[PDB]
Amino acid sequence: PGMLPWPKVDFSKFGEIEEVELGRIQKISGANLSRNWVMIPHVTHFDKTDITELEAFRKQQNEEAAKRKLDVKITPVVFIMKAVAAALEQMPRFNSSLSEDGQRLTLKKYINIGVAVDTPNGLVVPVFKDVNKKGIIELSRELMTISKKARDGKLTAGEMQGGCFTISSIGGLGTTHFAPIVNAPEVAILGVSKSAMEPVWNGKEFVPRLMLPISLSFDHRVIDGADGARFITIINNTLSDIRRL
Amino acid sequence: PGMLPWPKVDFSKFGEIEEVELGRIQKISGANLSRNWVMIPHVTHFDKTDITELEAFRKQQNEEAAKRKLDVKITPVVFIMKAVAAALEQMPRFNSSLSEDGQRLTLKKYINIGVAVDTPNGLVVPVFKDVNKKGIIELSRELMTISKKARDGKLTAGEMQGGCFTISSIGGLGTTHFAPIVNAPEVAILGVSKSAMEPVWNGKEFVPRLMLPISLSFDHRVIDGADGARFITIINNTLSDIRRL
Amino acid sequence: PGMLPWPKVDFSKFGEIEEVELGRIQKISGANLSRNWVMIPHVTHFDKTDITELEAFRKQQNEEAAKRKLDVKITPVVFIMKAVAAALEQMPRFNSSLSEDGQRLTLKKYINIGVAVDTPNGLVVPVFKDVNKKGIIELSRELMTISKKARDGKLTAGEMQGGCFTISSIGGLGTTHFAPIVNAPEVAILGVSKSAMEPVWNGKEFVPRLMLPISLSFDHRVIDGADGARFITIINNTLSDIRRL
Repeated sequence: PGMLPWPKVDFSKFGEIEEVELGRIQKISGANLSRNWVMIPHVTHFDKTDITELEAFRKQQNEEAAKRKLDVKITPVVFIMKAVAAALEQMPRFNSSLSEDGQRLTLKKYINIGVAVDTPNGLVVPVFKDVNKKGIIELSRELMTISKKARDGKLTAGEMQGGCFTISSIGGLGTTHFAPIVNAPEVAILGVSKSAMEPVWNGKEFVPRLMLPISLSFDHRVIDGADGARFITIINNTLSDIRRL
Repeated sequence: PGMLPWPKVDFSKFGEIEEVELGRIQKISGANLSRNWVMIPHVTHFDKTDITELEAFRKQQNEEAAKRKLDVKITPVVFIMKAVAAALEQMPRFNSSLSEDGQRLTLKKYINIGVAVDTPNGLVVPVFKDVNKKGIIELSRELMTISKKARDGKLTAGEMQGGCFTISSIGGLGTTHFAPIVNAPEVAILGVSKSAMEPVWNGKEFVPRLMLPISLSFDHRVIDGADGARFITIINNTLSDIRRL
Repeated sequence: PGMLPWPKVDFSKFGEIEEVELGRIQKISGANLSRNWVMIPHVTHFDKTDITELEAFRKQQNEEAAKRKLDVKITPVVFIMKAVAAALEQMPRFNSSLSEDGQRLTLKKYINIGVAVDTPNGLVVPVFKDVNKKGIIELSRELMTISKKARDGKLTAGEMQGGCFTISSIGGLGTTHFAPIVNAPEVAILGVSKSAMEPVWNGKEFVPRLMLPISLSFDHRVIDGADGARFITIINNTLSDIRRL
């Protein structure tokens, strides 16, 4: 059966209205999203990762970077970048793009990661190159400089190209979890919500642990439920074990 | 390329079957859902609101009205309506409708909220007008009257029109969270699941708090992840903080 | 409004790539998933079930079976199949298939449940017949036999036919919840994620209980949000109360 038309409602019948045009950016984003939504069968996995010791390590490295006057503040998302990059090395089918006809998968041998950054004009997604080959200090410096560029609205078209995977960390603003949409032509996206201290069973008692909620949405034409579970688990375990750089 | 047709299966070869036609209302709603699903890219945010003090206030107020013979029962969802109405005031992009070509956004000044009400014929969505201009007692009287009209199956078409936003509260029947579908031409819907006592860290120890799980699905063509996080946080904090009316 | 086409990106400008043709099985699977995603408006419910006593009962029964030389190991998923089968008996609208034009619902009087099993070629879903009429021991035998057959790539066409409902349990690989896609022409699917010991309020304190997270995705044209909650609640209550077989 044919599709019903979009509702044609005279909203003025119910009170005052103001009809505004969207910005070109929002029109471009909306068009891309409408395409991706129908072409990409979405599955979303949820998980929680223990970052108690990572956070202690981050604070340690932040004082030791200040003593050396290195001018760098390590933020949690840099660790997530490296964990995602290491996971893309272990399961390379997540580092891929599916052709339009669904018949051919392009496996990428480079690892670039887009990171959503909030601006006075909304979230934009700069792409960072060779994340798997860069350290925490270097990536923190790039993120600071480019996020500044984003807030000042002078981001370059080139600086948003070449992504293999997107991270969208919104926990500084809220949510305990969320289910993002895949940023085509990538096949997966990681959402990050607000960490919370939770009682966690150690086998004999509950102890307080800083738990970070993460989510993974993915193109189900490429990734099945089992591999999605393997992938998010690798990111979980990697983040809960990282204590170098 | 072209979509695979719907599966054709002779179900009678596995056992007894009975083919029934969908009701008149289910056919219309099913046609709307098919349209809304493919043209609205959904993101769903999850959150949990501390309603410990609010529930104590509600019961106290229900006692006050009882021992003064006011014949009004304050249910939790009326507080949710007021918090949503305050959020729609503070973030008016959520109180809007997108045109069918996705080019222009109608910002509504009035605030009417549809509230899912369960009936022997399933969930229906009566619409309550001027929620931002009505108190808790008045809205509770309206809810009592309309829910009976709904449960008795007497709702007119007018009583279901003009919605700006929908609340679907199913926690009385179960779920710890869920991801509802947006009710076009609205751009967001709040889901409400079953509250539970949870241990909540206060900086030194876990204390029991009554936490209410809520969810927000929204039209990603209109709302990005950052604004969705701001919005569900406003609903969260506003709801938790109510001590009046 | 015309749909924007798939992005045309020269990925070789960012680094080395390898283009691989999908296998036939993977092509068909994607085609089936692409159709299901656009024609089924998905809602997903989440829940957690207390399996503390069920697990001690399964462990006790697996010990009795070995001590009685019954030579059968009982896995958690057979209990879930029977709980789903009982839910399908109690809410027969979930045991159904919607017609291609969305106008007519085929109610099924037989109860067959597909169970996702991992293979060298990914998850596949053999179908088990008359789950509501089979005991726990008998279903475990079929599960063991057919799971090995699936891993060997030896499933017959008949062993995949007749499904009424799918259970997809990925908790041995990770996730705390997930949102599966409905396996058309069925109307719902249950996802099962990793169990965890959690603090559960008993009225005056928190006690550790083994909580199993489950999720229910369903065709919203058939099932409304309230019936979805009733259904996941029945599975929850039945699974958390089983002490026989």
